[PDB]
Amino acid sequence: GGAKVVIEPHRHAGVYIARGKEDLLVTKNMAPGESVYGEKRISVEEPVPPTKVEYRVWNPFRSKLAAGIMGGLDELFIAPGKKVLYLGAASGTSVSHVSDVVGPEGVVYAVEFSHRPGRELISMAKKRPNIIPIIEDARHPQKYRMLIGMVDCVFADVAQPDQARIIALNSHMFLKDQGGVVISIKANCIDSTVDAETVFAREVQKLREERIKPLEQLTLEPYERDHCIVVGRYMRSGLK
Amino acid sequence: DDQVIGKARSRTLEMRLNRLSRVNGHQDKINKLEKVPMHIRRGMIDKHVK
Amino acid sequence: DDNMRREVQRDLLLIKHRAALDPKRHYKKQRWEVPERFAIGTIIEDKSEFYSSRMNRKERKSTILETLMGDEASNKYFKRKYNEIQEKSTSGRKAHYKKMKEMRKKR
Amino acid sequence: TRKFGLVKRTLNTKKDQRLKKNQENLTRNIPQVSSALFFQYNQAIKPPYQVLIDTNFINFSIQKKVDIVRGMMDCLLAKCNPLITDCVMAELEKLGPKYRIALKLARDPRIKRLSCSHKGTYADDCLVHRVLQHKCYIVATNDAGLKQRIRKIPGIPLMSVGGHAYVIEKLPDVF
Amino acid sequence: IKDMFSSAMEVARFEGAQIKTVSGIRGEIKRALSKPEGHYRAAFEDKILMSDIVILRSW
Amino acid sequence: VRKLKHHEQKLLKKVDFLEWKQDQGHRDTQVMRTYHIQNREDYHKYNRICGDIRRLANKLSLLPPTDPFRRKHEQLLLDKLYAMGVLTTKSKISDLENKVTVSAICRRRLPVIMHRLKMAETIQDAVKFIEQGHVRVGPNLINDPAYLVTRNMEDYVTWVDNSKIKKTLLRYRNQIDDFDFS
Amino acid sequence: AKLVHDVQKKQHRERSQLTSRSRYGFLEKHKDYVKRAQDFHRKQSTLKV
Amino acid sequence: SRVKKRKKYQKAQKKLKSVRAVYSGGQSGVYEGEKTGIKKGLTRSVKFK
Amino acid sequence: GLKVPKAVQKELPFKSQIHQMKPQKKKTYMAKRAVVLGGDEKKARSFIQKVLTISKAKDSKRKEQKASQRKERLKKLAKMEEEKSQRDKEKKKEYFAQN
Amino acid sequence: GPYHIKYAKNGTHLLITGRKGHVASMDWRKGQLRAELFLNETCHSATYLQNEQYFAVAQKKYTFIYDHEGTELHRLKQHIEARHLDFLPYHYLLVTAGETGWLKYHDVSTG
Ligand SMILES: [Zn+2]
Repeated sequence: GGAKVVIEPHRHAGVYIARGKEDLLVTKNMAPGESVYGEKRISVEEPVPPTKVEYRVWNPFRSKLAAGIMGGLDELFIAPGKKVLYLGAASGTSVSHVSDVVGPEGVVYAVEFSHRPGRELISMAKKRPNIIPIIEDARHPQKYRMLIGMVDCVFADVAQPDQARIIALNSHMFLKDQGGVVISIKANCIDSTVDAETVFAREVQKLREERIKPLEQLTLEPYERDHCIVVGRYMRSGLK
Repeated sequence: DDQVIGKARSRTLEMRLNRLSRVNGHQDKINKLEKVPMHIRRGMIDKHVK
Repeated sequence: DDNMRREVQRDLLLIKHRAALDPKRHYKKQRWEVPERFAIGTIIEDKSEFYSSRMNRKERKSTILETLMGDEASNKYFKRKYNEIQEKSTSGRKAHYKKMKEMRKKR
Repeated sequence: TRKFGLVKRTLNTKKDQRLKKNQENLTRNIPQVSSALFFQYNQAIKPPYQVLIDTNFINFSIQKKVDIVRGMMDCLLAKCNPLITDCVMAELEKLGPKYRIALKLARDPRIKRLSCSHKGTYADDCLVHRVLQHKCYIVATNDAGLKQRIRKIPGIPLMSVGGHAYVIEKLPDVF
Repeated sequence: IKDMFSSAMEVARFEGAQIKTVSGIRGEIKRALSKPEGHYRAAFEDKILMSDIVILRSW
Repeated sequence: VRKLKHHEQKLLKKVDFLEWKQDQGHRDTQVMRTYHIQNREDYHKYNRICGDIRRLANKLSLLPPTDPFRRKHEQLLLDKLYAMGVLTTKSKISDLENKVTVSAICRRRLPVIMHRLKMAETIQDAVKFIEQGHVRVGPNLINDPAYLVTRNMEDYVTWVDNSKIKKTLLRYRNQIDDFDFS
Repeated sequence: AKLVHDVQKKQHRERSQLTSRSRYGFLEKHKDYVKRAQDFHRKQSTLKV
Repeated sequence: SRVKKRKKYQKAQKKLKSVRAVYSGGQSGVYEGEKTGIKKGLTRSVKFK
Repeated sequence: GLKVPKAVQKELPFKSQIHQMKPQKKKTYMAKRAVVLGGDEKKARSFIQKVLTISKAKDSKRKEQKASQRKERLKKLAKMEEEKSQRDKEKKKEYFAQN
Repeated sequence: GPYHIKYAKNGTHLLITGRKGHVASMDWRKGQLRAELFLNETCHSATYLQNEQYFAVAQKKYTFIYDHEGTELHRLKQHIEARHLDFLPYHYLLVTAGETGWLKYHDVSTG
């Protein structure tokens, strides 16, 4: 609460670990001096005098992507110079963390369909200039095909049963070849009549039917029951 | 034997050792062929069959 | 630089030997050599929620070592555990040997 | 003012990277055991089951005169969805024109079919990989080697033609 | 070895007998010493200590 | 030389500008790198003698197995090569084909003897020292690296007196007696 | 323990030094002697080397 | 017979926390931290084929 | 400790010589010069020493307990492998006796 | 000794051989030499192969083949006494003749 930690770079570029007696997943802060959803911050004094730059604690119980990172994903494609198309930017909770992982030289297109989350997205994208908020339905990528061009990773935190079609449409429009496709699958929101392994197997089969080769899946179990992140790459020719 | 001079002696002893070792030794390990390339071993076989 | 590593060189030892600071904490087995690039930072608990994680102005310190030294339960545990490790480590070495010899000699 | 122990410079086969055998100039990965599993129970699978078939299971079904979906249904007493992967189908087609009956019994609209994405038609590799990835599958097989692989990986029920009907082993709720 | 015998006649009666310490170090009594009476010289497997007791198991 | 593409590497497979089949895997180069051999033709000058030993050993094993001519000459050649030091054991006659080897004749050279006698820290140091003229066998100074040291003649490999190396080892243990110059 | 009683595989307790012979402390028994002897033997082995 | 299966199921579901990672119920209070460590080298995710 | 005699250790090879450094009897200038800090610094030194010896003794306890674990796992594992190999060498003789 | 001269097939590199031992491959029109090796037996002739990157020298008896910087790549156990070497560049053949009455064509690519 007023304690001191040591910041250390993670394996993943752009994200850090603060070691204390409990260690924290941590990102750099793109808009220093305020918190976005009430997370705690770490202010280092890096060395004209030294400047107080600061860092934000990524909460795995309020972020599926942070639950995936600290469960252990072999490769995120969200990287410090990239372009990420966030689908289902339900508020600015995880989009802020993706935004400042991606950095000032990279772009996050935050697509959301509801309007009060869109108002909060625009007021957050003021102080984070590398966020392009797009208030539109992701089920029709042509309605915003003019605003986005050639993303490097898609992240999908939509919670709809037509998820794989939404992911496939947005990837075929805006993702480049051998780009990243990170999916957060929620079993109960896809369908609850079958079990979680059946719906994860069906969603992975749908991805490879829409030619996205899955590299890796992770259940992210201590933070969410019956969730998954599937990390794939957009192969576009030859999953074989 | 005690009167058999060179190449007869080497091939005679080798034939005896092959015939003794073909009982208990494995059939994929007793008679190892000399490594000859394909296009000259096949020509060797064709001229020998001729 | 080494000039700053010679100032944070003690709490990096505390983070390296985390596993024997509290007898109930029991971390997962990593090694954690000192990373090549690091930064020492202070947690800002904001002005939204009070009294739960709040370490007040009167007890904020400047290292992890001063907090661990100000903890009085940890001082009890470290002194007790060190005395029992000490009397295990000097169990039969040299004071025992010469008091055995003096036991032989006294009669 | 020369140097001592002067040698002729030759190439070093141990060192020179211009030749081919010297062209060879960490993050661990321990995959977690599945949250579908208890110790060896596989608490998550529930009817309607889905069963991956392979070629000798189909051949033994036709040799023992068992229907596929009806044999599965009266084996498990549940509603089954049988799945022919494209590699099992490739293997049945490669079996030749002796096995036409087996091929056009595998061509059945009641038997759904998956789409494997790899090179080659090794159905045992494909079935083993896609079952140890997901643990939501019953494997119906009669290969001795595939039966040993599947019953060594945990939480995977195994079905097999035995006698005049199908049997199931590692599914702990059959009655 | 000091006191399991009272006389050199007794040790002479018992020469060559196998003894052992309580550590299981086997040994043998060899000859009675002359001036201290029941004291004798024994040879052991290796160096016994001053905190040991030798034992002649008889019946 | 440019890391051929797939169609090129498929179309010209036997192309190799460094390793040929007449090279025999560059083993002259390999063992002359191991034992630090100056001139290029010492490997092949030793290979001729290994071929002499193995040619005689073949032609001598092709005699009948019990006659005293074969047994006498096999034992006599075995004794001669063990005494010279090329062979390390005079027991079995398969050493006369298997264990007779340019590396064995090269391990008997003077710097390798030196390095095994701990008289120099490496074979290149031993080469430098006997080129600089520090090492005598018997009384007489030996000046060239290729000198082959038999088993009875390795008892007399020492340094010359008035050697700076002899002086510094004696003065390291401060056993230097300056009466006999070192 | 297939055909053994638990009243049969009891615990035999070990004896102490005699109180008359008490200034030479701790009558040592076979585990103490083997701890002595193998230490002596490894030190003699490295001395011989 | 009932208390034995009560106490070998408690043992089993304490062993299950070792093999998997069990969903305990979410975030209890304030997010304190990981409380046990973060490994940046280990990736515990199932790779495909 | 192993007390190698001086007559042996003066006649040892150069690689095998025993680096035994003598104690210092003179109050040298760098030792009489060098400053140590007090109060909070000496209790910091005491604290860091206590923490480091508790960590080292905990690690030694853990690795000794793992040694005691894995020797008995080795024992039961070798028993199970011996039973397995006995079963294999009788099943092979069954197979060949039938064929 | 007297220097046998040789130019590369475009005139960029020069390869000289002394009779005594001195073989130097060089870029004669810059001031860049890339091999100066003193092979103390009597060399007779040399030639480039397909480049300045490999050259073959005819030594006391055996023909040797050296890379761009002068490390020995090959000692040819045939080509017993060469006095004349010439490369055939469209056929990749090193042709060798000399004191023996024999003419030897050696494929440089396969070996
Ligand atoms: Zn397949």
